[PDB]
This record gives sequence, structure tokens and C-alpha cells, in this order.
Amino acid sequence: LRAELEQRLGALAIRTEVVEHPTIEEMMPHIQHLKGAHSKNLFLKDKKKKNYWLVTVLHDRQINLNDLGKQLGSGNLRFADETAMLEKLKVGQGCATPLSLFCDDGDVKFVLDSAFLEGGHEKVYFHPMTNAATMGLSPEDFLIFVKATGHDPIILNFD
Repeated sequence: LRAELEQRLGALAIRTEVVEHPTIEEMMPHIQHLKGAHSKNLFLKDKKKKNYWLVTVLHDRQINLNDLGKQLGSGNLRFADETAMLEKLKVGQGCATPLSLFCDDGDVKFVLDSAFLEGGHEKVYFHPMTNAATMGLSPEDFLIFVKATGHDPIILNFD
């Protein structure tokens, strides 16, 4: 649940900023404080090796699946069934992917776009294991968090 995520962030001394989702007027009042780097999250699986892994890239990143597989593992990477994501990361249709990987210990690798750590954006935004809000936090503290969950990420650059 989200409470466990906030509890582990407080244990790691990571201060965040959460804007609660429920009309362009509310989104305009909340948009003024929301300014940073958003993301699109992919949960992929290798047919051959039968290992699930997680990819987090920028929201506007154009991406080819077979080319991404070629960078890591010929296109053998396919999208993973939502049942797998539900049983592995306790979420479904809510891709709170960096904030929900604290459950999987060694069965899900983490791929992160390099542009989240480089660039002039003060905070990055992800869901806190629910679609009813968005949590924003510093990219370096976010890297500290994802490394504290046992997932040494594999940073790769697209530019």
C-alpha cells in the first residue's frame, strides 16, 4: 500500500510533495506547483529467459520495443500480462513502478532513463502505488531510494 511506501521514505529521510487526484480549474490550481519530469512506465518480460523486469522512461520518450530489447537482450521483449504485475508489484493499471518495486527482491530488474538524473528539472513525479495522487521528489534521493530497495539500476542513455 501507499502507507508502506511513505513509511519507508520517512525511514530513509526522503521528503516528498504529494498532490492528490480526485475540471481544468482544479488541475490549473494544482499545476502551478507541479513542474518537473513525468514518466511512462513499462513492465516487460523476456519470453526465452522468463524473467520480468521494469523500465521507466520519460513521458514523451518515443520507444521501439524490439530496439530496446536489442540494447539489453533480436526483439524478444514483450509486454507482460497485468496478472504478473499484480502478483509481483501489488499494483495493476497503476504503474507506480519505482515506488512499488520494494516488494520484489531479485526477480525484477530496473531500467531507468538517464534523463531523469541529468537535466534542469528539480523534481521527478511518480504514482505512490495508487492513481489517486502523484508524488514528486528529488531525482538523487529517488536514486537513493531505488538503490535502497535492492535494485541497482542499469542507467542507459537515449540521446
